[PDB]
Amino acid sequence: TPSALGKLQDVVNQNAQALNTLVKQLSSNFGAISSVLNDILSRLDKPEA
Amino acid sequence: QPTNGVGYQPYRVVVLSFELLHAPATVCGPKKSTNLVKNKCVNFNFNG
Repeated sequence: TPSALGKLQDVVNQNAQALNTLVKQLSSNFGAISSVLNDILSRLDKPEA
Repeated sequence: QPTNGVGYQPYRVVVLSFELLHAPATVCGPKKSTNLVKNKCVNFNFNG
């Protein structure tokens, strides 16, 4: 059965999926024009940027 | 009129639009090239 060793598997996907939802949260725009550094560097001059 | 003044003065230009960093890099504005050094911190440049 896979029902045993459930909570150690659960804390492995809690740690791994928490790290991975930290990594995909860098695709989130946060009210800017983009989440990308390079778009914000290239599209704007520095006092507007 | 030829004597239009402030608030009635006319405009003559061909108006256009462009949307940028949403396009393939067919023809883009230049910078000075170097060689392909590996295992060293360099500058990569492709569409700014």
